[PDB]
Amino acid sequence: RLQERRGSNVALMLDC
Amino acid sequence: EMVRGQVFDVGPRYTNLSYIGEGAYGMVCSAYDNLNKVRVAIKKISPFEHQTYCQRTLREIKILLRFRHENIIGINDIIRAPTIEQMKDVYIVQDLMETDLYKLLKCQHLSNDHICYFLYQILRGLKYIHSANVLHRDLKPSNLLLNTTCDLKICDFGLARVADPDHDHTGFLTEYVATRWYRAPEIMLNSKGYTKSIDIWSVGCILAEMLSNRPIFPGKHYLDQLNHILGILGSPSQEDLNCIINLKARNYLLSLPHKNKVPWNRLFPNADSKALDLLDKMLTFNPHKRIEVEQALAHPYLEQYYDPSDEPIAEAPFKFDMELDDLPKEKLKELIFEETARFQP
Repeated sequence: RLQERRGSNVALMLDC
Repeated sequence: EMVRGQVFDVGPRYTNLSYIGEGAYGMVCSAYDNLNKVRVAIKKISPFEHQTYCQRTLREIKILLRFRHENIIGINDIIRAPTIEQMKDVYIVQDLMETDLYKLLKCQHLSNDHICYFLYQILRGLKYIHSANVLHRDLKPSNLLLNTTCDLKICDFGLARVADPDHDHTGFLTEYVATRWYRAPEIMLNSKGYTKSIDIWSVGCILAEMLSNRPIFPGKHYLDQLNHILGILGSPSQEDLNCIINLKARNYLLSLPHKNKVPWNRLFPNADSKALDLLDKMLTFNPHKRIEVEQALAHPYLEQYYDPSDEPIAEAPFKFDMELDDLPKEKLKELIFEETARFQP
């Protein structure tokens, strides 16, 4: 995931 | 092979046909790719009787086939009949995406972390599009597809044009679009001569919308649209009026009542200050002062994601746009036949 790659750990979730 | 109404014969390779949410080209279904063994998205097209449906179908295909980027939807396959004569429909197969920013903005309050990461991906993809010398021209929430892990992809290049100096026609405003809420002010003021900056304006509108879950400039027509814009930005300065070359448009602006700028922090009191500073640079009335995609990515608001060592650009920029207006549909159906050839046995 591009996000992991950037070192971001924040679990970004979607509700819909 | 059974979606509300007609033949959705995506052959033997694709089965388990479910019905999905509308795009712009027609009926869209989800399906199982018995070859790659994964669920995909499939769009049925039938534009051969209409010059403009053909133009858009050809543009979308010529461009998407030549783009390859993590934040840009790709074309996995194209299903069409054996001979130019039997070809009436066209099925475009792409990666299945869970939802889009339009749906998400209707149901979820986006944390600043979500906003930051969505905006970064939109710009990373845009950087590639613009590096190819292409203008998307119709960025909006429904054109921003997302998976369950927040990976974002820009789609629908039917209205995109190569920024070809040697030619650019009038009539873009008159095109049918589902919404004009994301169109830059120059599109309503000058008849052409639009630059890459119209895409940065659209992104600014999308960022604003992520900050409050409401469109920032929801006009009910061109005149109303410009009024919403001027109601927040304020009347253009004499300096800004210089970017409007059209006589009637310039006279129209000088006939409008003076309006003060509404501070961004008044419209968005709970937003991150850096996001607002960036929003301000993207929603700049004068196209030439508007921030560029590369400067946008370098903005402090996106510091945790900026990484020019991992932000691909097109190796080869398109230098010429295609004469598709002076071309009868028969020659378009034709070209569409050639471009989809690479997927036939």
